[PDB]
Amino acid sequence: MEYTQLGRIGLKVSRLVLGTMNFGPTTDEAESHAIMDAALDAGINFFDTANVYGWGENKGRTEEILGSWFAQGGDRRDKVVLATKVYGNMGLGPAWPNHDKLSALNIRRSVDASLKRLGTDHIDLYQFHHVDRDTPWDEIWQAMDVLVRQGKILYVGSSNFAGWNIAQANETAARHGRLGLVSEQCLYNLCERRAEMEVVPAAREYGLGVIAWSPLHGGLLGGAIRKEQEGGNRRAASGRAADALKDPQQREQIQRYEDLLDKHGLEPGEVALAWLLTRPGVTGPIVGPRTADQLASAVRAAELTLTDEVLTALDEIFPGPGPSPEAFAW
Amino acid sequence: MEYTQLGRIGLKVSRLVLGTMNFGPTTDEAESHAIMDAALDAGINFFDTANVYGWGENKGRTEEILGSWFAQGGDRRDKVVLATKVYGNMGLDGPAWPNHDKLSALNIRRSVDASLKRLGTDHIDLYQFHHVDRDTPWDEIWQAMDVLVRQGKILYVGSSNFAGWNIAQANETAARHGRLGLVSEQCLYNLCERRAEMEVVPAAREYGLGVIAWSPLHGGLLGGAIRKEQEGGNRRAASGRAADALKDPQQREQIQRYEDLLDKHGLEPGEVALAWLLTRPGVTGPIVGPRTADQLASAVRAAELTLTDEVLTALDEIFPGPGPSPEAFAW
Amino acid sequence: MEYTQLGRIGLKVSRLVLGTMNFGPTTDEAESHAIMDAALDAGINFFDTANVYGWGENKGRTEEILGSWFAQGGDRRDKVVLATKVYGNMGLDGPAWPNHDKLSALNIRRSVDASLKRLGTDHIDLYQFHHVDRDTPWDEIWQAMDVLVRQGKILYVGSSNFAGWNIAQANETAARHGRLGLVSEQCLYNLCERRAEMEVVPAAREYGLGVIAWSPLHGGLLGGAIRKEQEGGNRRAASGRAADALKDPQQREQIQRYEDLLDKHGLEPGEVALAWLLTRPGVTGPIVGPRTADQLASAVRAAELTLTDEVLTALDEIFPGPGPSPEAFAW
Amino acid sequence: MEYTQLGRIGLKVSRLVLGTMNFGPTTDEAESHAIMDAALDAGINFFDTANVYGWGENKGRTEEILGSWFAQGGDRRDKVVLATKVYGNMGDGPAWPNHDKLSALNIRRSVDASLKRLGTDHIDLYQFHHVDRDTPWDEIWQAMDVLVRQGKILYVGSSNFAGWNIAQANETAARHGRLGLVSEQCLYNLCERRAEMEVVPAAREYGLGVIAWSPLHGGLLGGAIRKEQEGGNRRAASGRAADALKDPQQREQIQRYEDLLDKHGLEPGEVALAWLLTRPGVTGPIVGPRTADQLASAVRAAELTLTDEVLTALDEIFPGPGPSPEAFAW
Ligand SMILES: NC(=O)C1=CN([C@@H]2O[C@H](COP(=O)(O)OP(=O)(O)OC[C@H]3O[C@@H](n4cnc5c(N)ncnc54)[C@H](OP(=O)(O)O)[C@@H]3O)[C@@H](O)[C@H]2O)C=CC1
Ligand SMILES: NC(=O)C1=CN([C@@H]2O[C@H](COP(=O)(O)OP(=O)(O)OC[C@H]3O[C@@H](n4cnc5c(N)ncnc54)[C@H](OP(=O)(O)O)[C@@H]3O)[C@@H](O)[C@H]2O)C=CC1
Ligand SMILES: NC(=O)C1=CN([C@@H]2O[C@H](COP(=O)(O)OP(=O)(O)OC[C@H]3O[C@@H](n4cnc5c(N)ncnc54)[C@H](OP(=O)(O)O)[C@@H]3O)[C@@H](O)[C@H]2O)C=CC1
Ligand SMILES: NC(=O)C1=CN([C@@H]2O[C@H](COP(=O)(O)OP(=O)(O)OC[C@H]3O[C@@H](n4cnc5c(N)ncnc54)[C@H](OP(=O)(O)O)[C@@H]3O)[C@@H](O)[C@H]2O)C=CC1
Ligand SMILES: NC(=O)C1=CN([C@@H]2O[C@H](COP(=O)(O)OP(=O)(O)OC[C@H]3O[C@@H](n4cnc5c(N)ncnc54)[C@H](OP(=O)(O)O)[C@@H]3O)[C@@H](O)[C@H]2O)C=CC1
Ligand SMILES: NC(=O)C1=CN([C@@H]2O[C@H](COP(=O)(O)OP(=O)(O)OC[C@H]3O[C@@H](n4cnc5c(N)ncnc54)[C@H](OP(=O)(O)O)[C@@H]3O)[C@@H](O)[C@H]2O)C=CC1
Ligand SMILES: NC(=O)C1=CN([C@@H]2O[C@H](COP(=O)(O)OP(=O)(O)OC[C@H]3O[C@@H](n4cnc5c(N)ncnc54)[C@H](OP(=O)(O)O)[C@@H]3O)[C@@H](O)[C@H]2O)C=CC1
Ligand SMILES: NC(=O)C1=CN([C@@H]2O[C@H](COP(=O)(O)OP(=O)(O)OC[C@H]3O[C@@H](n4cnc5c(N)ncnc54)[C@H](OP(=O)(O)O)[C@@H]3O)[C@@H](O)[C@H]2O)C=CC1
Repeated sequence: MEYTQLGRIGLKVSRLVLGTMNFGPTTDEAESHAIMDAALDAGINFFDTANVYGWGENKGRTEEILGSWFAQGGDRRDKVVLATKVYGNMGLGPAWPNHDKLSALNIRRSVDASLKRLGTDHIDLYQFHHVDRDTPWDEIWQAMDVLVRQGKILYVGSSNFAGWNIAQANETAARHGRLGLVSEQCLYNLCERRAEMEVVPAAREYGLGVIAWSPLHGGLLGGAIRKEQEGGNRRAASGRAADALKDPQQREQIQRYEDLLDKHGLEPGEVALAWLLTRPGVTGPIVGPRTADQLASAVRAAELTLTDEVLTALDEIFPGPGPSPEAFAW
Repeated sequence: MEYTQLGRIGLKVSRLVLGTMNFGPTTDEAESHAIMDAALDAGINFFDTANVYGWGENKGRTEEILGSWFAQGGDRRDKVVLATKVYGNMGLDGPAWPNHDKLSALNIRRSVDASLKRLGTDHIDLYQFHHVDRDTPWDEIWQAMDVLVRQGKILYVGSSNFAGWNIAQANETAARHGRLGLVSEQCLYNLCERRAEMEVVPAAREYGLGVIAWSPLHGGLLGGAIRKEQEGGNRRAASGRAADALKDPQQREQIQRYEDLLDKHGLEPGEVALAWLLTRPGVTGPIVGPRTADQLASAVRAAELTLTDEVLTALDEIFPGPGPSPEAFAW
Repeated sequence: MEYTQLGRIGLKVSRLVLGTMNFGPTTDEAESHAIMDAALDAGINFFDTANVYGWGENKGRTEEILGSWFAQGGDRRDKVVLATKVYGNMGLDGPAWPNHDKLSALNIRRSVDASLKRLGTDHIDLYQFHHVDRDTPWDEIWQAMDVLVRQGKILYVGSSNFAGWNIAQANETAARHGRLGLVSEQCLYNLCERRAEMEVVPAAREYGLGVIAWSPLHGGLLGGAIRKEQEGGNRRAASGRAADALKDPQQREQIQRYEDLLDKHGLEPGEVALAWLLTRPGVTGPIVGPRTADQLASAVRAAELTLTDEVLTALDEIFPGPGPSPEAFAW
Repeated sequence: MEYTQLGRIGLKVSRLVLGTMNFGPTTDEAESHAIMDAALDAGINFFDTANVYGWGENKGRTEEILGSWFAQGGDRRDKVVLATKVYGNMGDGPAWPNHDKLSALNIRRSVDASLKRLGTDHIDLYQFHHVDRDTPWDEIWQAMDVLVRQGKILYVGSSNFAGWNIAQANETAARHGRLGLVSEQCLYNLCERRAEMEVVPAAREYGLGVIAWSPLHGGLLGGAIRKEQEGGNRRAASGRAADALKDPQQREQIQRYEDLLDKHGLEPGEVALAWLLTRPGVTGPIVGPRTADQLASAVRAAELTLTDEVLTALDEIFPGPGPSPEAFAW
């Protein structure tokens, strides 16, 4: 397993991050535990979760499933960089005021609930699930600093920010000696490359890690066409993946992709993961296995070496915009 | 004429900015001078130029045309908010001698002196970075700009062709030491190119910069370029961005739908494109690029136009925009 | 016993610092406790340890031995300035699990709780970075240290095996936000190894840090290791730094001339090495490394020694220093 | 000609810096002018001089030689990044108090005398010739900021600093908005590598350029043994080169070096220049041609590509210490 610094900070992380969103809705508790043990054995030390994971009436069950994995002992908590999230609504449409978003009030109650469900006295990387345009950064950093100085959190990260939100957050932190965002968790894969325009350039300038969520675009990139005939699609049958397959242009993009990999004898989920590991500034993908065999597939992807010929072919099927301002001006 | 504050600062500007890029290579000195006179009489107090305008062997020619305009007296200099730019290469077109382009303190020093001499004035009101320079750090840039501010050679600093995050970083760096940051960003924004909506304009609004849109007609493409296609002359639409766009069928189809839609409503295409930008949140105004006195008078009419809800939603249907990031590509 | 301030801060320490690295692997618990009783009896109030001391499968034993010493009551904890360290890997062999070594806020959090538990105390007086960690930035480091300061778990932060510029960067970073910076640097400094004079000690003096010299006998090399090679008696001087040095003919001759020189002046070689450090400008004191009670008594006599200008000049001839940079390699 | 950024700042410089110390005492004015013409023709845009160059009674002659070179028009001043120094006594022996070192008083008088000899209104890179332990950085930066605001200088650089002087200087400048040191000029070559302990690592941390002076160790690395018997006005017959040849251990090193290059068919002056160009953090060497052909030789050196065998062999003869604390502790 390959390791790297999370951006500028002293934390060392595997280049595969174990995403846990499937643990609960799609993967049951015992198989989730087995995937986590296997991730440790493979050397993955960085787990991503969220308070909202679990779905519906079971929002929080993913954190509880990690809670019960830690509670088995065997140094599991001490070996894992534990990341979770605040912002989302923990109830079932419109949230009660200040029971979502990034007000200091919601941060206080959400961290306590997450810490209770995880059965740990601290979160290593506490992440904003989304930018909240209504909460100023001096409020946010007050809230996080209270938790840092109490020992309840160590690091702060962002998710689904714009590039200028990262700049504003970390400049505001720096004014008063505070450690800023250490990482941005953004959507980035072969199908969706617009994080290249500003999010990733800004993350690189401010020395944040970049960890890519839905690195297979919700399963689209892991052989979802091939699997339509055999009914192997689960997550790839809803959400981003199903919407993309319904669109003729996007579907044919995936078709050329699966065909090209057939010619080269490569697995499509592994190529997509390995492709992110080549992108400048990307710490690594947050893999989303539903089975232990999908985790092992991800582990093999971390060792894949893509040829320049495949890389340029993938670029031709899935072009990116590159950085702003050049992406749309000159 | 409608006026507004330039973002957060005390400067008041007309919602039309006179672009001068045509003055020299496309419009001769005499028509250039009459456009500016008509612009002043219309109430336009905000002029944008650059050291490189004039093109080719005549880079600098535009600044000189503005200089001989000012030298006529008549309160012209005192009345005009004068903006020029630094970054471009001023030598032989081709690879620049090191530090004769970009935003080193060295090039800023030599460029502003040469602009002042050609403009024949002792100060520039709005000195703009023509493009982001990823290799010059902001404490170097702001040192160079502040030297000029304290000498009285410039008043305000602005940006052009920045990423939203460059705006944040520039103004956070300026604010740490009590300097006035960027006051405006000059970005490509029109009906055909809306991606400044993702992060440039949101960042500019958060930091209280003016937003002034260059090539607001996409270089002539939205000026009735199809209807006038087989016409001739020195039309800006007959080459560059507008021509290349008309040879792509998808882009060409958009313009066709647009000109047809405006026939149905009795509206001029050039005028609608300007009026449409004036409705966009955070936009100070377009930088209009008249070739002729009559195109300027037409720009002035566009600032009095009131587009209906019906035309706006139809314009959206032809030219959809992405919205802000991250919602534009994530959720 | 002579006392001095630790660099610029209000803390007063004896100029002999008790090192404990031998306590466990080389000196058993009973003799380690006797050595500590006798150090307190001689007025030594400043003890240096580390989480890794104990070796191999017994990393942590040295801290546990101090813990059981403090547990014997008698004002011991209250009387001693207790220093320990974080950075080292606590596991047996091979590369550490990620973030179970080095200076991330994550390892700092877990290392100080394990140290506090082994030491059986609610605070460490001087919490030291065992080594520079080039991968952790200072705003992360000072965040984790400031958490412990405000909780009352540490009082003071120090460095060890830093470069001079790390010292400067650390304390400049702390001072920008009203944090007390590093209060001391623990660096290798003795007759045999003098290159800390190039830049580490100068930076430490500029920033007002104490300087406490580890392996002040160069791992026993300077305590009569050649004589004891035939009489028997080398333990620590049989391995590591000292064994390597004697494997080199030029370094072995330095030691020979050293022991010859002191035979003639009637002086003990370990005592001269300690006393020489006490003369070096900026040096708070040596961290003595006694293996036995009698080696501690020897160290205490060395703190009363006075080395003549003749001896000092002879030692400088045998063991030349580089002096400060840039003069050491340039002019 | 290869160009690079001078450390972190926006200034672009040729990786060969033209040193001028020979111009006056060693190379006459006509050939000095000729060397400068050749340097500019080869694309070198970065010249180093000092107020004291000229030596003895003729301190200032080098700046005067550059002054008359600029006066021959040709876009010369506009094209050259012009660098000189302050610290040295301009009156030889014990200096009148405040007529050497870095007091605000000596800085004021030295820069005016330098600007007059150079016949220019501004110095692009004004460098401290040496650390001055008796002047504090708030006084130095006050003096330099007066010059920046009057437009008499653009950039400040250091020379013969310790690494910790660099950190203290730039931390002090950054505290109050000032651009700190942009470059450090240090003794660094195959024979003298102790800048690797702390000077160069500190420069790299603070984003300083690194330009090495006497990159052939005063001619010692330019073929000095092959040429030891020949007469003439050779730098290698005097100064530090001659002292090293009288030490047996340093002569043997040069012998092995010259012999090694005989077998590979390489020129010793060019190899040493090319070697510095491989060192991480190093902007470039400050070449010290005595003749126009020695300049052409330096230009070829910047195009040489040393092989790993040669690099390993050079490391065997000329071992470096590496960074502190590892170089002496662990
Ligand atoms: N910050 C945010 O806003 C978001 C965060 N995340 C985080 O990132 C993690 C990954 O997100 P996710 O969408 O699940 O990731 P993916 O894009 O990789 O989709 C996961 C699905 O892809 C399929 N798949 C997984 N691994 C492989 C493999 N080797 N080979 C082939 N197919 C494979 C499975 O599909 P199938 O079920 O059909 O078998 C899996 O359920 C999440 O667990 C979460 O922690 C994700 C969403 C939003
Ligand atoms: N209230 C909640 O907690 C959640 C609500 N949803 C709903 O699902 C819809 C789209 O997601 P889905 O169809 O299930 O699968 P998708 O393939 O479209 O999206 C996959 C992941 O993207 C993230 N996401 C996408 N859209 C939203 C949104 N409005 N709000 C919050 N997170 C979003 C979620 O991950 P992530 O949880 O990391 O944000 C989701 O698991 C949304 O309209 C949303 O209302 C989806 C997930 C959580
Ligand atoms: N910061 C930067 O990088 C850039 C800055 N700019 C600045 O922005 C200014 C505008 O740029 P430019 O490309 O010229 O802007 P436009 O795209 O609006 O104008 C180009 C052409 O549009 C047509 N036109 C202009 N006004 C009208 C009008 N009322 N009605 C109908 N057609 C009209 C003319 O085309 P035709 O000749 O075919 O009739 C004109 O020559 C420039 O002068 C410059 O100051 C411009 C480019 C880059
Ligand atoms: N053969 C030619 O190209 C000739 C051009 N001109 C004048 O040049 C202008 C049109 O420029 P053109 O490039 O031909 O067509 P484009 O439509 O491609 O360029 C429009 C403007 O965008 C900006 N720009 C676009 N690309 C670049 C780039 N690599 N680098 C720097 N700036 C860029 C320039 O404005 P900005 O300078 O503000 O950056 C340019 O004037 C017109 O004003 C025309 O009068 C005159 C005679 C001949
Ligand atoms: N920060 C860091 O990296 C380091 C920290 N340290 C700290 O510094 C302390 C000293 O280190 P250490 O290497 O032990 O110091 P020394 O250089 O003094 O070596 C100790 C050995 O020297 C001999 N000796 C000790 N005292 C005398 C004396 N009066 N007279 C004659 N010989 C004597 C004994 O040798 P013998 O066994 O042969 O009898 C002893 O085991 C350590 O305990 C530790 O606290 C030390 C190493 C690294
Ligand atoms: N702590 C150790 O002794 C470790 C040693 N090693 C390996 O053993 C060699 C030195 O062992 P030893 O004979 O005891 O050293 P020496 O006898 O030569 O030096 C004595 C002390 O120096 C310190 N030290 C020296 N090298 C290292 C190193 N890589 N890492 C951490 N501390 C070091 C240790 O003190 P202190 O613990 O205070 O730093 C050691 O007690 C090294 O080459 C290394 O490869 C590897 C990891 C840890
Ligand atoms: N900041 C400081 O303290 C210092 C600054 N400097 C600056 O650095 C510059 C270089 O210093 P300097 O000592 O002259 O550098 P060198 O050590 O490279 O040059 C001295 C001699 O090297 C020989 N030589 C030069 N070029 C070549 C070449 N291609 N091929 C073979 N031999 C060659 C010549 O020796 P020979 O005559 O025998 O043929 C030359 O006179 C100086 O001009 C000055 O700008 C220099 C010293 C101190
Ligand atoms: N002493 C002599 O016999 C004569 C010397 N010269 C010139 O002086 C240079 C010969 O070097 P030399 O000084 O004799 O001995 P070195 O060769 O050891 O010195 C070479 C350079 O290092 C720098 N330097 C070295 N030591 C000192 C020091 N105490 N103080 C200040 N700077 C120092 C000087 O450059 P920097 O000034 O940049 O610091 C010097 O030019 C040549 O450039 C020569 O042209 C000319 C006529 C007679």
